[PDB]
Amino acid sequence: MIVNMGPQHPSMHGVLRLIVTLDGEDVIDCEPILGYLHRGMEKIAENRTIIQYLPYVTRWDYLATMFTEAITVNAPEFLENIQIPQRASYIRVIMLELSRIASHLLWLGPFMADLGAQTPFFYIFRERELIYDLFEAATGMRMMHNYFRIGGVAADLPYGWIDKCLDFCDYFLRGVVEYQQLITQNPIFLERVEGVGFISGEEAVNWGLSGPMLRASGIQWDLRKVDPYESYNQFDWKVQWQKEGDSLARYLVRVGEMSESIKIIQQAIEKIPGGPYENLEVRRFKKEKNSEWNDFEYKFLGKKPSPNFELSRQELYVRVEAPKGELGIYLVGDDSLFPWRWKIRPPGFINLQILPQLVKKMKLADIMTILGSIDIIMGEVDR
Amino acid sequence: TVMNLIEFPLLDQTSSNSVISTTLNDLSNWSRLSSLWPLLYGTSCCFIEFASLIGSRFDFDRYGLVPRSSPRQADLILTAGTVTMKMAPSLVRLYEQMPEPKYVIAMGACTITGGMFSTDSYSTVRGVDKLIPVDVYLPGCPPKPEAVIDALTKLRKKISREIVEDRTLSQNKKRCFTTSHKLYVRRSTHTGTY
Amino acid sequence: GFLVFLISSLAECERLPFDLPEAEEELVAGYQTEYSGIKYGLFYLVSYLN
Amino acid sequence: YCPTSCLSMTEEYELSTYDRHELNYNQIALSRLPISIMGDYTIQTIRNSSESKIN
Amino acid sequence: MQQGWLSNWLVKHEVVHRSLGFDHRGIETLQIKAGDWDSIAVILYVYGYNYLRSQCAYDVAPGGSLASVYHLTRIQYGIDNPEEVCIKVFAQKDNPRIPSVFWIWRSADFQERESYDMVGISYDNHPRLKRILMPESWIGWPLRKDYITPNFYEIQDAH
Amino acid sequence: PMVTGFMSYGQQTIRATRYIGQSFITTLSHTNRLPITIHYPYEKSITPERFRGRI
Amino acid sequence: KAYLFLFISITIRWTLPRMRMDQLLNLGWKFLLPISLGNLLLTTSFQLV
Amino acid sequence: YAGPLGLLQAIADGTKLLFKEDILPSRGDISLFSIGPSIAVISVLLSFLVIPLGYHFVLADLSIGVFLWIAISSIAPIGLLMAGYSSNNKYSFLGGLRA
Amino acid sequence: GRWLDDVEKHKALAIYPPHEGGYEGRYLNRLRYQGYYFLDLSARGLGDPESTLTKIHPVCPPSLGRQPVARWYFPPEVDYRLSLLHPDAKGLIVWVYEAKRLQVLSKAELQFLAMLPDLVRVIAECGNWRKFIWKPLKQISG
Amino acid sequence: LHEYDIFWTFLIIASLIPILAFSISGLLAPVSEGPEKLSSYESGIEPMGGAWVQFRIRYYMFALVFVVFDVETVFLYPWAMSFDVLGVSVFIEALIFVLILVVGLVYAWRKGALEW
Amino acid sequence: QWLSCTTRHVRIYAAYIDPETNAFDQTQTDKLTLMLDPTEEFVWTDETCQMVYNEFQDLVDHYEGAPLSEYTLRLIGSDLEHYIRKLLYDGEIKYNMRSRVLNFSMGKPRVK
Repeated sequence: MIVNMGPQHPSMHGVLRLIVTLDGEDVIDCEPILGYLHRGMEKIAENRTIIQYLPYVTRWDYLATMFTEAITVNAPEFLENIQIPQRASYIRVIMLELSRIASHLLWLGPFMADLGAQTPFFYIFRERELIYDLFEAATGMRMMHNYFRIGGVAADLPYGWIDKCLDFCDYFLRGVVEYQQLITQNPIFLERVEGVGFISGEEAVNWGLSGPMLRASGIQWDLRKVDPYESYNQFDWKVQWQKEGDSLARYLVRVGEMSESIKIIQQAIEKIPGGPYENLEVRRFKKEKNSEWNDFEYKFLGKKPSPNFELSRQELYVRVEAPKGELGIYLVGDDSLFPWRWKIRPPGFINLQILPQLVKKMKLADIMTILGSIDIIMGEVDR
Repeated sequence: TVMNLIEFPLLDQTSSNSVISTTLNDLSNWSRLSSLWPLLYGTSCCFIEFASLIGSRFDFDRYGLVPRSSPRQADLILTAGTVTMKMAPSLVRLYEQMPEPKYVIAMGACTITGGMFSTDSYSTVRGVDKLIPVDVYLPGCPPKPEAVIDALTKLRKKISREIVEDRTLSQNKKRCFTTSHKLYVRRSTHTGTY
Repeated sequence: GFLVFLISSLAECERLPFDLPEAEEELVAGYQTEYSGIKYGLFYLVSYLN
Repeated sequence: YCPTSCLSMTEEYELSTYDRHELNYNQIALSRLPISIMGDYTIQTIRNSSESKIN
Repeated sequence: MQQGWLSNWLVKHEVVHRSLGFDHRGIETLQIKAGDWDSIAVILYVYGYNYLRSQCAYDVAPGGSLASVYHLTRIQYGIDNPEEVCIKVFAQKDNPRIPSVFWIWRSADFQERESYDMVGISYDNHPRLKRILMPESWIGWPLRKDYITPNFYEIQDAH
Repeated sequence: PMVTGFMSYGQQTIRATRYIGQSFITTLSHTNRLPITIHYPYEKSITPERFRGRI
Repeated sequence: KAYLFLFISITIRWTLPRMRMDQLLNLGWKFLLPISLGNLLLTTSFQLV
Repeated sequence: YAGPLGLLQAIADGTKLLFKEDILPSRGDISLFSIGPSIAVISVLLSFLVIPLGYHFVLADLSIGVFLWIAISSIAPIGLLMAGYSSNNKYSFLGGLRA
Repeated sequence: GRWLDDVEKHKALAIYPPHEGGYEGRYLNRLRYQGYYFLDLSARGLGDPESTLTKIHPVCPPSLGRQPVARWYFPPEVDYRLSLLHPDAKGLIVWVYEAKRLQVLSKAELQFLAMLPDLVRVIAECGNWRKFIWKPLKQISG
Repeated sequence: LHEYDIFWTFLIIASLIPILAFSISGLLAPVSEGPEKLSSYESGIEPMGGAWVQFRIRYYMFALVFVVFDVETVFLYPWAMSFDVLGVSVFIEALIFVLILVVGLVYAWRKGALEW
Repeated sequence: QWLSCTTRHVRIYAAYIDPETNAFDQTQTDKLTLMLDPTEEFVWTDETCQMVYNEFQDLVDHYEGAPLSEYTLRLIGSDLEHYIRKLLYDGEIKYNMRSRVLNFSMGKPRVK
């Protein structure tokens, strides 16, 4: 009467065991089994220094690929106030608003391959190819690993990086509307996705949800405003939301947000104090002696980086929101270099709490559509 | 004064086969290696780039790599992503439930040793070969998206290194032992209800 | 009549039996999971022949 | 953070590992004058999107 | 160390909380009675409280008792730094059971569930109180800095 | 009734066709497009001057 | 001529999300049956001559 | 890589599938397992009879030709149900029942 | 035996196949029926190859982060494999796959691995033109 | 309608084809796989047990209406063949015939039979 | 059900399977059978496995008082994975020696 939907899990985000009753074709009750990917970072996080712990974050974080280092650098640099310049802050803003894209693609593409869009799977990978070159040439191998040191960042991104957005920077803009005209076309696209897994706003805030999946009910709880994160807020933007919260609302809110990414990028590349990197490159040779360059502004590193630094009792929380969902790393402010206790608060662990309450009296196909639209991944969940 | 010496080759390995009965299995194994199909599996920090192996950056489907999402059908599985203690007691079922010409390999340096999960943690398993016999170990976390194709090319020769008499080294015996228990049963814990 | 014949021919020869390169044939596969060797070969055949 | 340019980078990958215990990388043969993509006679690599020109 | 806005509104009802002082990050901290974790939960939402935060475990010292932590905030259209309220309730290895807020607001269906195995303190007001992170096969309570971390072949020096 | 059905049965089909044929002639330039994807394994990608391989 | 339809089906394979068997039965029964009867009802009088 | 192009790739996959150690799961056996795909393959193989190819190249006049084709097209579901039920577990029972 | 035309006599050669290997395994199949038995090496990794083919050389195991000096003093792989070989065996067919304080396995090291055939039937490996060719590496050596 | 000898030869040949393929596979095959082999796939849980998975309530109505509406065709075929041969009376007769089942289908449509 | 620690060369099956096929994969799980390394990583002569068979009672009867949970299965497999290591570290048993990949879970031989 009950069968598991397979630990092999013929889905996007890895391994998920779903034990569910089956009355021939329709289901009555389903249950998830989690815990199969225990990265156990909460253990090692005490028996390590900072720099040896730096590449650890983009390991259980390879879909987001960047939304783990924001808070992982907040604790070392933003807590003890090792003053981060506003230019390096704008560089980090470029990073974060490109990771918004890194998430939008790696959801919508697979979301297209879950909803019923059979062809565009390779299309979005062909679009994403350029972000690979960017992440490679910026700091690291493929996921740009080790782009956040403590006193700033690893190294200012090279010259062929910042001023060279233009190709994808105006390509994807005209490319967005492709998906918007394709989704409203062939209502078989739309018929199966409309009117499934609907959720309200009061339960969206009562269940602890977050992200565009929650913003899609007129909640607009977008945490890209509530925090003076590295004094980023000089830029302008446009809140992305909807007023339903269901799967189609999820698609709408996650297709209407990436248009702001390149907008913020355009704000930065010309609004960064250094602007492009070749600009600051050709400017630090005529005024090598002294200027606002290399001062509290225009400096990648403030003080020496090293695995030696003591801490006081200061247990600070940040609810840094990713387009998948919120994230937080609370930690008992300890007097020792490495602290007593570590903690993570991922969106995946705060998303599936409604999962068994989502698929109610539905069919297997309905479960497939809801689980493809919910924008969920493992890695973040287990930690 | 050698420790743990290797067993002696029992057979003299002295035989000669006819070409009209050998080239058959030769080309058969040539097809068996030149028509391999992947089996879908991917979990963690050494997997994601496998997807890029289907697009315009890397295309291993150019060689007929038909990705099958079923154990009993396919023969090539990539243990991508770092494996932990769990999800393994059901992983090996896959290797147990596919035809014999498997010749499985590894992928991800965190699967040959458990690299970035090897200081102190009661979850990660030290390598994969302590769970399943595979042939090639692939480095990289993430694994180099080109090194996997090169290792596939490497393994592509081992099958071509097979003969007609080699189609007997997959037959099994049974060391089935007759030993009972005396303990108390435990009812099912994974109760599927909300 | 040709329109009806053409649209019916799709589902009559199992097109599509699975909607997506990732989505299965509605459970994990189209009743050909355990069918490993010449069995799945014959099913591939019969599909193409329909 | 190394004193005199000791730890460096390269880029190849033909690790035909038939056993884990065959990975002792000592001083100089690590050099090996690696693949040298431009130094090969069967390679003509055009630059990708973010490395080629605009349009 | 003094009272809070919640106490400022609640003292008129003659049921006072545990008045603890400021936090370390730059905010305040409070405390509620362990066995009376339901009164605070039913009064806070009446005041308007419907979002939790910092669902973490704790320990008193290496070789110490257990505890639990609950920060709280709200969601509103026009909001300016919602009040930072924190609770840190201590409990002993003996009779380690504190009420849960699962039945008042449904934001912690799985939040407390990880602590049902993580540290050696379970909680009622939560069905399905079983292991998730650690395999069901295992029985022990890890992550205690005084807990005997399994000295098996796979942790200590194996040469 | 049926007169509303006798009026809308052509409308449903005409919407279906206006979408299907439109997507068909749009993806026409895709099925016979003029892009060239990744070449053979002898055509590896270009590598700029910041990565990490064999130390 | 049959190759043309092979190619048409190949193209259609990447243009529509094939329906679920909650819509497939509806389409096969309440959509194709009436018109596939009406075309015969028409061709009767059409071939009446 | 299967020669110049995949002109040999197809028969290569065929020959590979040829051996592939047919498994014959426990629940359900040769009583219906091998009997399943035989009906499937014959239902479409026999249909090749009345199909013509050119001017005087029909294999049989068979005045009931297209009728025979329609009749043989509605025998496959029997074989599909048999195969999907030749095993015991799900993902094949309902997986074949749906089709 | 087209390989037999250039293995028994020369005992020193290098395989220049296309860079796919899908045409060379048939050659290795034939050389199991004379007394030649396979030893694939993938030479990359070892130091001066002399002590890897004649001497007891300490192969330092992949370390586990800790444990200063710990090397299991591994043995060579020529005389022991002879001891396991029957007295009915023509030669030790060996493949230096990666012929393309370490010691660079340069062409001098291949000459010094071309003497153990004379004083193990070794064949170097290096991909080349689409046609599977073979060439005496000793003349290429230096 | 002259010689179905080709039909009979094709029948016997195409019926020997599947058993021939099965036997050819069996000859050059491995006598191996003494593993568990008692569980099918896409169920890495090593599960077992269960029944009463039918949902026949819905599909049974479809099967019934199809079985009833099928008999129309094998009666239409002798009529569809004999239109011009005979006069136009068979036209009216078959119109009455088909219209009866059109009314039947209309009824099955109105009252809920063809459902989700 | 049949939730056993099926690790390489350690498969303590919690269900009766000592036919060619168990005919249910469990045979109602009333015997707790075990098969030793089907991949032939080690070649077995009866006398060598006789000590393992004798100490099987030491592991199933001498130190078992906990219910049928995989906790006990790890309690068995732990010493099972080191009895073989001891039996090899004194040279009484050796490796596969066949035409497989010939992998070395414990590394290559040594010189004592």
